Amino acid sequence: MSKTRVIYPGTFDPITNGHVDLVTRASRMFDEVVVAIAIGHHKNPLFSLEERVALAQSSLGHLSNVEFVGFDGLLVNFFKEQKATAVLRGLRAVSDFEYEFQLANMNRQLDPHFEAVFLTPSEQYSFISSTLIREIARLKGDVTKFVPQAVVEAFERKHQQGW
Amino acid sequence: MSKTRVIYPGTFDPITNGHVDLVTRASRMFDEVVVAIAIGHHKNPLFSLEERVALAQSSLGHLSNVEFVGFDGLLVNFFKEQKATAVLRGLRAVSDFEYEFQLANMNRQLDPHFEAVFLTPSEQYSFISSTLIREIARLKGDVTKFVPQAVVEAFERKHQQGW
Amino acid sequence: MSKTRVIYPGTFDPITNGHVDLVTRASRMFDEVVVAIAIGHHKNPLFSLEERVALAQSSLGHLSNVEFVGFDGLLVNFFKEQKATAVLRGLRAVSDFEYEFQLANMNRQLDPHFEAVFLTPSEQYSFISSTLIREIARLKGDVTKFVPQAVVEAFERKHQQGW
Ligand SMILES: [Cl-]
Ligand SMILES: [Cl-]
Ligand SMILES: [Cl-]
Ligand SMILES: [Cl-]
Ligand SMILES: [Cl-]
Ligand SMILES: [Cl-]
Repeated sequence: MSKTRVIYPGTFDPITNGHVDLVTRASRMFDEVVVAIAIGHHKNPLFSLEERVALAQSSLGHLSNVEFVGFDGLLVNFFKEQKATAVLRGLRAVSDFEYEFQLANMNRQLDPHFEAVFLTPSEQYSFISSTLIREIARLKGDVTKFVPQAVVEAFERKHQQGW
Repeated sequence: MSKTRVIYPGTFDPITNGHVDLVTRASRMFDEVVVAIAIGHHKNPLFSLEERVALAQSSLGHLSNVEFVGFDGLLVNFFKEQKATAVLRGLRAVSDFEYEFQLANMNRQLDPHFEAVFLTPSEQYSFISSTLIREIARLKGDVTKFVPQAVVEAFERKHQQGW
Repeated sequence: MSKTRVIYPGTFDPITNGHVDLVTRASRMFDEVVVAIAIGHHKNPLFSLEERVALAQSSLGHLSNVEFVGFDGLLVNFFKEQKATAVLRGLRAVSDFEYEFQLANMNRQLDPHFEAVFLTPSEQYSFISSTLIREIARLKGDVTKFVPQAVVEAFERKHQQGW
């Protein structure tokens, strides 16, 4: 045995109902889940690290075995620092599957202890992505069905402060 | 019954022989076809709205049941304003199919009356895209086989005025 | 018969163990192989033409039937200038396959003598791409397993001179 610790890395820009489903599903199967929010220096997110962590803590903080940490650099160095059992990713489409397969094999070559496990989304979240949500919010669409209420309000406060 | 009205949205940057085939095929199956040319503010097309509408009217104006309108904003708001029966898209490749499936489901959640129908291109236009045509024209290739003659001339006049 | 001459075009930014495998495999099947390094004006490579040719000559110059040339413009014009039998490409993933199929058909329409042959990588290089190697090197990862030693050193000298 040992305590199991899975990292769920992502930009979470912002967190969606799909991410919440995956982290809830993962929190039942592993002892510790780490929502790892990739800072994105030369990468350019709409929401800051602080907004993204806060939105994630607001949707998932009710789960006792879930932590929230920002990271940058090589996912495999973060994996080693965190003493993780595995990385978790969701697979929504064929393009995700092919990229994820390539990355899992590259990461296994950089660190032979590396491991990646995948979840498939429930069909009610299969069409939701952060990118599409950003696009709908920008064009003044209602994203309430796809994201937690706190994210809806953050899109309004992003508007109010400019946008 | 009722009059049927399908929207064919696209950047049409520029219109190709493939788009002409799709709109001709659609004009036989529905009472009204709307060639909906997405303006592309924060999106950056090579040809202006005016050039794109004109090139489209020159290739398709001979069809009595086809209209040409520029739009911006949420495709579902345009769908509602236009009182459309459905959106039409072509599916050339697997990547188109997966994106289109995701968008149709997202749009159905924003508007339950939304509908998307798809056409597959004839094999003689299956390899043609606006993006590839732009690339060939930029590098001084002959695009005559892939686009109407008016688009060929517009590439020459884009050159002459700089390029 | 006739002497056979295949072009292997790419950005080779930088050359990887995967490219070396493909060119070695091709050099056994055709009389002449041309490693054709696309300059990339409005395209933006990390390594210059000179660095890329040099890195390629260092990994592949031991093969007597392999030449190294920079090119820009239309691949079909380069194909005609070089009097080539065919273009060679590797196919790593489904997305490569669909793009390559589209390009082969477009190029056949621009030049009916055009021809494209494809190789599948050995599984030990199936997960390696230039883009991923760039990402790992930027974040200070070790790329030694994926690229020739000369490329490793070039990443160090790219660092030292800034980065
Ligand atoms: Cl994203
Ligand atoms: Cl974006
Ligand atoms: Cl386009
Ligand atoms: Cl472009
Ligand atoms: Cl590249
Ligand atoms: Cl890059």
